[PDB]
Amino acid sequence: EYHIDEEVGFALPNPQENLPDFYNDWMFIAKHLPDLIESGQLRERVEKLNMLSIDHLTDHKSQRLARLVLGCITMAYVWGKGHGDVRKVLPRNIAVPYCQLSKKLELPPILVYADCVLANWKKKDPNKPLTYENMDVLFSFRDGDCSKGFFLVSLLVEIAAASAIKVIPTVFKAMQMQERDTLLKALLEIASCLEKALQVFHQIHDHVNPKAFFSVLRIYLSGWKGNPQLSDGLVYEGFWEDPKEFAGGSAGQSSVFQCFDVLLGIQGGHAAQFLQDMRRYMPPAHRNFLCSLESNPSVREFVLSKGDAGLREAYDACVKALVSLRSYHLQIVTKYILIPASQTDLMNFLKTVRSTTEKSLLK
Amino acid sequence: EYHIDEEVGFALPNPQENLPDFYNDWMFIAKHLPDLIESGQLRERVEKLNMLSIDHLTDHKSQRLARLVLGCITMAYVWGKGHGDVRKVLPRNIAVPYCQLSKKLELPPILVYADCVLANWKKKDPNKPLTYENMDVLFSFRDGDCSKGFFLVSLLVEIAAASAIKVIPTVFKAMQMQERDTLLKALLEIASCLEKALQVFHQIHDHVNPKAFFSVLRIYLSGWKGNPQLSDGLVYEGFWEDPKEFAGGSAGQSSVFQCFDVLLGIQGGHAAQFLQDMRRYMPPAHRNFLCSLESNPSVREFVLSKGDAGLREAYDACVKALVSLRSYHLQIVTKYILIPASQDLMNFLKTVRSTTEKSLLK
Ligand SMILES: CCCOc1c(CCC)cc(-c2ccccc2-c2nnn[nH]2)cc1NC(=O)Nc1ccc(C)cc1
Ligand SMILES: CCCOc1c(CCC)cc(-c2ccccc2-c2nnn[nH]2)cc1NC(=O)Nc1ccc(C)cc1
Repeated sequence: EYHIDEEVGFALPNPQENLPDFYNDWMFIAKHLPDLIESGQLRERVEKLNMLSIDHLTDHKSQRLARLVLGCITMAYVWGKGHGDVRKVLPRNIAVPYCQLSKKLELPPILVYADCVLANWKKKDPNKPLTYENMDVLFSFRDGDCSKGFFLVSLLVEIAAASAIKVIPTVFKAMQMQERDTLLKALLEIASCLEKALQVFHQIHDHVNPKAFFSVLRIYLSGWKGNPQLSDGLVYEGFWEDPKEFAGGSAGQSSVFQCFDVLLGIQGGHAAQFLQDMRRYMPPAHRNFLCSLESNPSVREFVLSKGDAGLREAYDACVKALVSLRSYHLQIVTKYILIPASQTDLMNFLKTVRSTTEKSLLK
Repeated sequence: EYHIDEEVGFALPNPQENLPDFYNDWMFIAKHLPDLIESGQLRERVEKLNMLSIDHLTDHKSQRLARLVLGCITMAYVWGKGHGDVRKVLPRNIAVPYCQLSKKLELPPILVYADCVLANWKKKDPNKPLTYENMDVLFSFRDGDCSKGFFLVSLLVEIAAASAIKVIPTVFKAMQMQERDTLLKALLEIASCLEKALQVFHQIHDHVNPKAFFSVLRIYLSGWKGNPQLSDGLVYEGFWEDPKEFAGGSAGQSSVFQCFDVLLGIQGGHAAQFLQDMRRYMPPAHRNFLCSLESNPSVREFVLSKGDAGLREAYDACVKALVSLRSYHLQIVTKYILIPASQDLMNFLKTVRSTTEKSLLK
């Protein structure tokens, strides 16, 4: 019901690769961003684009592909080469269909995790499994940006954590039937799956370069909420008369991070409001899921009420798995953002969320 | 999409009054609770009842009516006359269908606000409006329990607050189009509607007696979560082998209270977990609505960013309206619970009222 595949999880299973003949002009630009950004012929091709109606995007996978197409074009139109020459107005020809499509899918008109990671992938050979070697991305921004490395390693973590999500029904079924051994194995499988997701995340070092990420890709994943370059926001010509502020990319847009926090009862001020705001950037069905988990019986309260050492240890195994992921996430933010920048605000938020996870330990 | 009527709001519009011929034995008992409890024939009628399948309850209104029927019978079977003679096991021929129906509707197998208030009403004359004089309840527990007074005055507050809910789309539409004057009128209409709901709540004194409420009705609205009488819970024979703990009645089961807290950005520990637990006791469509409001742009953050005195004052008008309702609620809990008892719930209400007071801007 909440669009969560057993294998792929929150990611879009088998994303669509081609749009109908009607949107060939949109597809041409998005597929040639590395060439158009470098030559500078991008903004002219976006400005000389005719206004296409979103009526031919009938199914969810085509609507999601068109959002990925328009989203990547919008970030390339706004940032350009990334040397201060920025655009504060998105042309009517592209801003009104992108906002109509974003309204239909209940997502903000900005490139989001659901678009550039969850719907931006394919299998090279459909016979082989979901491994980096047998996978590729549909869209990139520049040659050498490490977008194949960044988006695929992010996606591989989502697929690794999807194994823990399919265990969630078993957790609540065991609490209803008072099956201690069934509940204990379920909590251990969630912990084992979250530990395996950390090992998958180690592959970032193999396929992403810190200099290329910080000074090339990171520009195209940046938004216009609190950014001094677009202090007031971006004007979506034809749709809104005032500039609108929408946030850029962040690990908080992944529903997997917030999924196990809500499952384990891990509930301050500036950090709490930011994570609640990040749900607006997730697909509507995934927010309805994160919220249905909140209204399910508390796993934390049940384990504490039983006064069982085994269940308390198995609960702390899942908590320690989340702190290990957030600690290693901070280590990667140091390598890919702090070190290249000095050649900070994000770290404080991550340190705060990690301390709240550590405080949720029972032992 | 979230089952919120424009006129009646979260309440069930036009609740069904009769069940199919198949459930006449269930209906007979529920409609005669005052007679069967007083004579003591109730438990014998529940125990000599045959097991009826819930397959003939096809539509939502019939399923909700059957949950109100079985819910009132279950509270009467558990508590009885209310003099310590309590039942710790609900018979298989009523516990299984009630749990099957509760699972289908995604509600706990215990009498809940959605049942005894939202689906427990009718219009005497369909031509006249929704006023206490033109309304009545479908089920009562005892003669003189003031259930018509308690459930109808609770419902009339829900209908009064429903006028504020229909302006919620206007609040978000104004924020998206930067219309300061339409947003200010919208916040003032929410405040005016929540102030009118407080005036409709004053009618409780006219139709409910403190002694009758505390020593008669209150026992049938009590549950088995933390209750020393059913320390372990209630055994739903045939459905679960272990006793289960489900909470009784409270104002927290109303979605209207949490609706405007989420709309205005009003969020400690024991109080926060209790309100999140009370969502489980609300209908599934209503808890999905309270959660969709959380993922909408913050009204509190907008009024603060604009730095406008008018919007700040109109926001505080809605906050002060919530503070007035919670202060008058505490005031009624003193009259109908604290005074009759001397012849804990207060701490929770004082805590949730201080959090509302703290969210004022001025
Ligand atoms: C559970 C999956 C989370 O995935 C991420 C992880 C994994 C952590 C367990 C790490 C990082 C990261 C890596 C290097 C440097 C910095 C960051 C970083 N983490 N926060 N902020 N910056 C990033 C993400 N995701 C992300 O950037 N998505 C996104 C991308 C593009 C758009 C438009 C929207 C969302
Ligand atoms: C939408 C309005 C809120 O409704 C209530 C208000 C209005 C306050 C604005 C007051 C009271 C109250 C009155 C007298 C003495 C005590 C209480 C009391 N307040 N907390 N707990 N007891 C009660 C409720 N509601 C309620 O009892 N519902 C319920 C009833 C039965 C079952 C099975 C489930 C839920």
